[PDB]
Amino acid sequence: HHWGYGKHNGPEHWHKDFPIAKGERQSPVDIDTHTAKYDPSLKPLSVSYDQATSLRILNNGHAFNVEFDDSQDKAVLKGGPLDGTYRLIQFHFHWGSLDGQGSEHTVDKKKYAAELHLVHWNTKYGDFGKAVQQPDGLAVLGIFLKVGSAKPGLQKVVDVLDSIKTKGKSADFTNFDPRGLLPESLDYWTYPGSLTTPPLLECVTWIVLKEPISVSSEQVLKFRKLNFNGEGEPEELMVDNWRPAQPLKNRQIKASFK
Ligand SMILES: NS(=O)(=O)c1ccc(C(=O)CSc2ncccn2)cc1
Ligand SMILES: [Zn+2]
Repeated sequence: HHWGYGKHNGPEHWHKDFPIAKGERQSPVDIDTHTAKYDPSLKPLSVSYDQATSLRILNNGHAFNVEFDDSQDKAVLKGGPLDGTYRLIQFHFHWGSLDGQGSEHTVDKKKYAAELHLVHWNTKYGDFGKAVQQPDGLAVLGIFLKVGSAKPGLQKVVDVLDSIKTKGKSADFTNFDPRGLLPESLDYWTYPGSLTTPPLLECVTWIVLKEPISVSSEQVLKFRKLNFNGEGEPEELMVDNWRPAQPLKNRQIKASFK
């Protein structure tokens, strides 16, 4: 009886195995755009993905992860609200059973169809597992997806999904360029938060881009054909793998714009 996205083991249950679920800096949150403070001291975000080395894609039973070589300083995030350098380790998405829901963060209570998370760890901690034990260990770049035009840069991810349909499947996935998933503007909101799945650790500086990317209906339909179950188990479609907005508590969301 492990955690998941149901009935009986979904977000509303996670606190019993992971009591930090009711902590003081949990994510995601609703971004109330009127009460986010513009902060002129924030810097432009610096995304340097020109040497990124993707390796593999994995269905982990909750989502799929596209994983990167993070053994050298090759795909890094810095600037923005960050001190120091953060190295890309993986990206993944959260999405819905319908186009009207699927994002984790919301904007004035608006849900997007999905949300991409590019996960980076602070190099001052040497590796991901030590970084998640620190309050400034990770920086997660979150990007909303709406359904409209296709995203050509997403298609190579969509096409490999039938090879990793069920939990525990992986496939070679080299030469994937995550620059092809970025919108045109890097204007962002930022606040201190947490991983949005167990272990729910309070180690993340969240950076949420204002401008969503568009993906097609056919692209998001292929996400919804994945499965949470393993091969030879009854089919449980991988949909609605998002945690709802959590209490903001004693936190300020800052805007890099306006
Ligand atoms: N949804 S998210 O907040 O971007 C997010 C959520 C979970 C992760 C994980 O790596 C979970 S697995 C993991 N393994 C060891 C220590 C901490 N987490 C990474 C990013
Ligand atoms: Zn995530």
